[PDB]
Amino acid sequence: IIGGEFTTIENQPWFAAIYRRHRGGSVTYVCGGSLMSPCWVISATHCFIDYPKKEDYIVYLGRSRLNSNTQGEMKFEVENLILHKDYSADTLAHHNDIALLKIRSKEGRCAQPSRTIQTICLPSMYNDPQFGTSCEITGFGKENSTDYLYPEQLKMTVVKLISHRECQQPHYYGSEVTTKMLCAADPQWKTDSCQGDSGGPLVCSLQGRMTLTGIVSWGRGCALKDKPGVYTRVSHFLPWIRSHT
Ligand SMILES: CC[C@H]1CNCc2ccc(NC(=O)c3ccc4cc(C(=N)N)ccc4c3)cc21
Repeated sequence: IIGGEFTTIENQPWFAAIYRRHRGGSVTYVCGGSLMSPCWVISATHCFIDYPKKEDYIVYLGRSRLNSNTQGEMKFEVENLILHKDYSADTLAHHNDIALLKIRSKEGRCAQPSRTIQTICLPSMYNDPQFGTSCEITGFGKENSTDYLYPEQLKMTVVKLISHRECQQPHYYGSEVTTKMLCAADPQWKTDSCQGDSGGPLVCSLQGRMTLTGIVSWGRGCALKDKPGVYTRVSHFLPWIRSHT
């Protein structure tokens, strides 16, 4: 997250920190995720397509810092990694960038809700928020494009949804952004999500209910002028989410 403010997991109870074990034992942060139900986390397929082995992944909930055990957290492994079978990736845009991870603790249990571990509701058929609505994002991604390290503390920011016809204009993304995607950004272009935040939640207050409207997918640079962040439109994939869970 570029700009924005630091925060703690108690503010983002459904955020999931997804790590991966390397050869030798070293472990590095990969992508973010959102808790759908006690046993399920939804993220982005491009975060796993290169190393499709469910065994190498570690998932944390109620964890507020990159390298510190936060009072109340729960460590998990992945019982099942399901990737969207029709996924692909062009020069900038990503398609059907959605994934499901069925989690399980060493004792064989799913997540146990607490003050710092909660689920977020999915959207309903054809009912997305109008353009211009403010929504928030959270992640452990770069604070600046030039950094090579990720911020030690969790961060979040607020951006505004952008209409599809506006996101398809020449100086934006043209025909590269389809109807299955949503754009969002900062009007002054000072804050935005960035590499390291992929797979994370785009939550919107819709009709009085916090709703997982998007999943961080792609974008040209970070916080660049006329270059919004692009997110997977969850509402479109409801049938897929239902059938695979
Ligand atoms: C080596 C990394 C790699 C693995 N193979 C597929 C793949 C594929 C992709 C990404 N994602 C990004 O690197 C990335 C970069 C910039 C971003 C900018 C925004 C934004 N402007 N809000 C949103 C998401 C981003 C993701 C990473 C990787």
